[PDB]
Amino acid sequence: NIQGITKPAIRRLARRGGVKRISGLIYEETRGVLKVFLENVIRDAVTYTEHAKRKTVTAMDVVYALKRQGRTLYGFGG
Amino acid sequence: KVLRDNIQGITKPAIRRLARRGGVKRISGLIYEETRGVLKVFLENVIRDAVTYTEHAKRKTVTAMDVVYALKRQGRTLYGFGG
Amino acid sequence: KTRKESYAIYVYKVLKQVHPDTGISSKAMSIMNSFVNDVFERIAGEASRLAHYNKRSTITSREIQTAVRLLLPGELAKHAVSEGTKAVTKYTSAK
Amino acid sequence: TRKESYAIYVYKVLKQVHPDTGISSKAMSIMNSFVNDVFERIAGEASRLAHYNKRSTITSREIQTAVRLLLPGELAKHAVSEGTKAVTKYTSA
Amino acid sequence: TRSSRAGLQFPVGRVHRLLRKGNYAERVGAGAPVYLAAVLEYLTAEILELAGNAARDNKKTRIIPRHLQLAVRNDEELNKLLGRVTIAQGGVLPNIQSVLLPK
Amino acid sequence: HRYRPGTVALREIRRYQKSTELLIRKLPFQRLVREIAQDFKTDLRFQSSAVMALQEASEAYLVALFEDTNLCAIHAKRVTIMPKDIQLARRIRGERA
Amino acid sequence: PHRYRPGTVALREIRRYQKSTELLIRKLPFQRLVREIAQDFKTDLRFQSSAVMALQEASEAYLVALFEDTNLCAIHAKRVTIMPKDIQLARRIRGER
Amino acid sequence: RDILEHIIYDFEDPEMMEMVKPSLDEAFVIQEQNVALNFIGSRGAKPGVTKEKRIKYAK
DNA sequence: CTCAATTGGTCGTAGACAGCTCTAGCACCGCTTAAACGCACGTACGCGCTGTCC
DNA sequence: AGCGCGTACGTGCGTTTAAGCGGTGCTAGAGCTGTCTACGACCAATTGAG
Repeated sequence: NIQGITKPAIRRLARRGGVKRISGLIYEETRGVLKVFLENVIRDAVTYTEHAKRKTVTAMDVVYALKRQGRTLYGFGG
Repeated sequence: KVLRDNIQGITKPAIRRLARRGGVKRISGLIYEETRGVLKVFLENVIRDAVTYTEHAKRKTVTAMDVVYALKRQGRTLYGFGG
Repeated sequence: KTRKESYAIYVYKVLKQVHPDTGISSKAMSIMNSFVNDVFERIAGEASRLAHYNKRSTITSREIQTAVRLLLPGELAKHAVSEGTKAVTKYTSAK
Repeated sequence: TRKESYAIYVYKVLKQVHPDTGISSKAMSIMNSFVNDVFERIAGEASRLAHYNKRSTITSREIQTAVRLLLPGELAKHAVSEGTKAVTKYTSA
Repeated sequence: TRSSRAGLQFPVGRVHRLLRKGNYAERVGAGAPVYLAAVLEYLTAEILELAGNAARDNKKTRIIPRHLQLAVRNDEELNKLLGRVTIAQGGVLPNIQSVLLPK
Repeated sequence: HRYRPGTVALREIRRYQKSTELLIRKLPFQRLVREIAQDFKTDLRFQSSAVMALQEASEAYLVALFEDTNLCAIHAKRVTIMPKDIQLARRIRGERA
Repeated sequence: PHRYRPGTVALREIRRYQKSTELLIRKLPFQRLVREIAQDFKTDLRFQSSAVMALQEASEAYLVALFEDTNLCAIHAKRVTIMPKDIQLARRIRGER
Repeated sequence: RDILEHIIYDFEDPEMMEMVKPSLDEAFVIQEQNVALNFIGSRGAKPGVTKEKRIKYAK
């Protein structure tokens, strides 16, 4: 799964990030950091979901998790 | 009494001591000026907030509480003074 | 069925007041609704804390004022203060 | 003038933890600040949780999930064990 | 209507409702929701203006999240207000650093 | 002919800062999400919108991280960003301890 | 005579101040500065000495943290210590202005 | 023009002028004598590490 | 199409708000000397590169 | 990135400053308390905006 974040996808992102030249070691680092990130975000989201007694993680759960993380996202309801 | 140039009360050795607690071994002579700059901007922000709280309180005294609230609003929560 | 409320219509009205030309995509409309809710949150939260700091029960227009002056950048706060004072004076000119 | 402080409670705690150890005035102060801080953070999070669930009666469950959100996982686990133990005792009382 | 009474588009009534229900305080003085609605309409006007101007710059009949992101990040004050905010489909500003470009 | 190595890179940066659509393939991200969440709770469901929101936040976070890292590299006077750059970046952000 | 080699005393100093916790800025200068800046916002404001000391504690801890980040920026090519470019970098990574 | 005055004794001949031009286009990146000596010193059979020794060798 | 916004009215109390003081924050002198300044000095680490590696 | 270059800023020292103490005066407005009612909450009856 994790390797589903393909080398080209990470290149594309870093290019959006303005990275001109990339050490190949950046790919596994990016995967690790993204994993950690998701971990935290999803844990918070599920913790809202668990509190709501839901099985479905909703977009609001993700928004509220990000709002906690200091990552406030507009686009899915406030 | 008009107050001016008190930025210079941040003496080079003071900034040095701070850089020491900060773990800086060797300090560019340029840092001292930029450091005064950064400190000024920071104080500006915290003071602006504390003043705004005093204005809402209609108080003419800036209290420790107002500074604490300013710092918490700044996201830099300070313990030791209340709040 | 679920009659989920939003500021949509007011965002469109204000857009047509600034730009009668063009419209707004539903995605951008959702982003505007989000932004509205966020700013409302931040301001009401600030005013709440200002009240508690003064032990006051009532969030007045003045609490909102000082909250806006703390929260927004100085120029943006300035203009927002102008707008709020104008609006409150207009409201109090009607009944 | 009737300034509430956690001084006595924190004392009691410390007498559990290191009765031979005193807390300085300023250290106590800081602990008071910390206690108030974490109180406000947890309660505010519980409030937002309550809003999200349209629940106007913050229960122990809202505090529990708030604590799981705020505290890092091991500290959270311990805090949960303590909270549920205390609620259990209070329920039995 | 009250927004009428104040010249506002934003719903003074619903802002008052949300301030009451949001437990922001025991009581919310009737001047507070008027003022807040006015601020929430000066904001939003600010950004929708900038986004419509960007749409003209980008030659578009509709504001799309690109235009909002552009407006927010180009205006230094909105970027101060929204520096900890991310926007769906917004992308990022053109950013290439001087040592990356060729001489 | 041959484009001198690094000349398409800037072109691609220009494209991908022009573009705004999401850059990770949707299903592989979604599956990574479902995997990570399974570790926390079994038999979970995701709204498609919730997955897209996660992907938005993740990508925009990563873009900002890459930006910062790039700046670290430039401070290294390096064109090539490296793991040590990401480490320094996050460290200054205080993400990693 | 006797002379410590360069940075020997500096290391001894760092050890010293990381052992201690007092205020490193001289108080009264700081207080005057605060008064000056506040005067720009509003004339005739009285400052509780405690409120001053609080601003000082905050300023010192903030600048010390900043110096920490700056010295972390030193790291590449076994480069040593701190220059204003480093400060600017660290601040921008924080997202400070 | 101080060069070519040594190589084309009358500029009135276009043919040698237009013939020598491409050697100038090989060198126009260099004007001062000092970078020229750095160039030659760097082609030395025993090039000195420091630039100055390379100049002195080429000198 | 409909229930959230709306109004005139009462209630009763939040907080206006005015007085009252005395906290502690304002100035102020003035002596001590830690710390600031400034100057010398030098050596080490900030500048440089082309060696060289992919 | 090894190694050269070199002058920046560290260690020192001698002089100058004014930070600090602290001792003393003053005062104003922080905060307290007491009086009133403007006000926002609740309400029933009303309307049409979303």
